[PDB]
Amino acid sequence: SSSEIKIVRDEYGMPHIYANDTWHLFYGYGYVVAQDRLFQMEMARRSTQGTVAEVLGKDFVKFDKDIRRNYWPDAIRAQIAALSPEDMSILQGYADGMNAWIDKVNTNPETLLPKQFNTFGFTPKRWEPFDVAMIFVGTMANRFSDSTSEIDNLALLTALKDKYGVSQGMAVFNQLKWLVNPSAPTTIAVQESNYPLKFNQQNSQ
Amino acid sequence: SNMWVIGKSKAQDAKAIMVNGPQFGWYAPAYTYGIGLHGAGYDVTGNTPFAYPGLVFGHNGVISWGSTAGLGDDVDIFAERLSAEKPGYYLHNGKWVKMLSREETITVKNGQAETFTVWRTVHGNILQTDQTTQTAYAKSRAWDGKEVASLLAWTHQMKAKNWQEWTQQAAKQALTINWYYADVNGNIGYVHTGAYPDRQSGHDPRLPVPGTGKWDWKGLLPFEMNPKVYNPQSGYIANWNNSPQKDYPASDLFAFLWGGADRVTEIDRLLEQKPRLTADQAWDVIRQTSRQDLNLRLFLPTLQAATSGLTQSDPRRQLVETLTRWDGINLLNDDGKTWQQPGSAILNVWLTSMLKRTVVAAVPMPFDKWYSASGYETTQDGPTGSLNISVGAKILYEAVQGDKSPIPQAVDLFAGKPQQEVVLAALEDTWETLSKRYGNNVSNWKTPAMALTFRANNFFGVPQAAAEETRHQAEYQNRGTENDMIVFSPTTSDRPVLAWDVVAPGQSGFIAPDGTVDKHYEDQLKMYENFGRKSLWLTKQDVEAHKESQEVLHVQR
Ligand SMILES: [Ca+2]
Repeated sequence: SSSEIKIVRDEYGMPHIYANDTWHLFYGYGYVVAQDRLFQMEMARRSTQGTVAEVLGKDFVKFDKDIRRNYWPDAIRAQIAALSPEDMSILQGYADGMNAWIDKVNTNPETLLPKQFNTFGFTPKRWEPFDVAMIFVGTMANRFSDSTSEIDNLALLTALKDKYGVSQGMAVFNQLKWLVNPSAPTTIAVQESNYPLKFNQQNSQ
Repeated sequence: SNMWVIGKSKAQDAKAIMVNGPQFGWYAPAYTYGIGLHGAGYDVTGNTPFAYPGLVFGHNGVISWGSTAGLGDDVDIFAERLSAEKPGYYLHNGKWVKMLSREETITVKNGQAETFTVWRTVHGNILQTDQTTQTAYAKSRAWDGKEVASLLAWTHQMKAKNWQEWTQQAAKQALTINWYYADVNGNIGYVHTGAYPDRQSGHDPRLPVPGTGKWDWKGLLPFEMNPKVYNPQSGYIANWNNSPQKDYPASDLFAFLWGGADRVTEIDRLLEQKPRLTADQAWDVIRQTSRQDLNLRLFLPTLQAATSGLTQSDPRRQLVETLTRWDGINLLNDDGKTWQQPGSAILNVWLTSMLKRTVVAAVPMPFDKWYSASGYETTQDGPTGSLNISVGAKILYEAVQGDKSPIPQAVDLFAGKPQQEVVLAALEDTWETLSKRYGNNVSNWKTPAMALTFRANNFFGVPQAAAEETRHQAEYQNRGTENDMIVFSPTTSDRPVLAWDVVAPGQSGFIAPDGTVDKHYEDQLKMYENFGRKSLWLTKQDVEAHKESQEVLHVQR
């Protein structure tokens, strides 16, 4: 039946969700997550949105500001607003499923509230698709796809130029932070293919 | 993060074998979450970080997938032109343009709230401003605006049944991430996914560019340009955050380099060792690489050459002989706290001295400390992530290779002295440092082993559990936070696919109000420690046969 969600856990407690439409499937997923990792997910949400100080104090004010300064929330919301009903169902279903369990938790905290909530002095609130999306954006996009030191690289290059002179300073920079190194082991063998682009390595800008 | 995919031509007793070791550091509760989805077009099993809708590690009975960080350059910094007369504006294409801004308030428990402003231009959020030069730096990410599409691509890819359907989704993932594929017929594949900018001519991607217009990106490069391979002649695909392809450039981050010295070689050595590998042999590569000192291979030849003419009683020579007799694999002594051989300590002390004498000496402060690390840095809880050859060591390797290095040595790191002289001097420092701590008899040196800790604070440094929930393992292992293996078309089984993973400490992080820990709070911890694994179930028959519990819901959307 269209409204049925069957959840089965194996010998290690790993859940398997059975459902007939997108929203129900992800609802099942969100529900088991709320059962297994509610405190971890709540803290990850605060981590990815910069709302840790609200529950942990002044030690995390700089952290929260740093997180907010590194993204543009309205832009993420706009991406969500442009999704098709089918894609939206993934995010909506997921959030709705976690809410069903969170609601149960807040109704019978005496037995269902994870101890950490009591330890850290606060209770869990509901989630929205934006929150689900931000778990991914803040922990995959910002941790594994936002690496750069260009400003400091420029400072290094300036310092090198001051110590060794213009042309030599540029050459040393190329020795310490080369653009490409042809002896680097490559996952794809050279016989298969090579990258066709050649890049400037003289700060021509 | 590492991965090795073995195709039809290199697999023994199977058509394909995929082994993934994503490295995110170690936490309690588990960094990843186990999940199976069946319905609405999906039929999958595996585990994924933070329980994202899309499984980053898993299979659907037809194909299997995994990932490792790409480390490509998809972020450039634009130097915006400001004006003291027009605050909140910047010069772009001949006009003073208005910056977007938003106010944010940080509520603080037991404290006073703080509000500040976040500024943004056509090139991205402003990172810092320099009123002196009246410059504001904006961070431009090639994936900006495709964050949600990337999450969705990682979800829809789970439904793919072949290379064509899978790459269609790979082309929609915009973050710099290496994606891997294997299937029931023995095919294997790789795609260095992500959006990369199509830059103007002369744009040096390691340094900022002016934001006034002329240096704006032309757009994004097409998917055809993303490095990729399907069924390579080698019969395998290996990666440990190394270069995807010849001539492909890495991230501009100073600490990241793809050069002659790379840890992925350790994987290659093991895969090329024998003509074919069985699933057990493929899994065993985790154990070996997790215990392999990464510097021995790189500097032992140099050390041997330098000590070639010394006498038997010379301590410099004795330290190298110790290294020569070792394969670089670290093993704990029966005390469970020290390593059997002192090689890693010898290399750490030697390498630290060498860097101080070469790379560090050639770089002006305070940038010199960017190249002083030996790669053995840790905490008392052990390393926070994987171990790698340090950036200083990679540069030093190019210098010790001499003419064999394709990198012109603009400055001689040995400053006109014979390399042997500097190598011997570092060895003299090494002997003095270690002999002072352990005595003169090397054979009795019990050097401390690095340990591993499942931390209660998540990678951001934010508590995700109570401190007391921290868990410790005696043996540090340079391996995936989780390890998963998928084996297609096994000849030793009638099943079309076999899969296993390990999610430590356990599937559940739940603790009841009275302190009662969930039944699956720590049942994968020992399994993790000794390289064990548990079966991942996919089919209804297997799931029902291994069923521990069930709950059926009827929900009205
Ligand atoms: Ca760049």
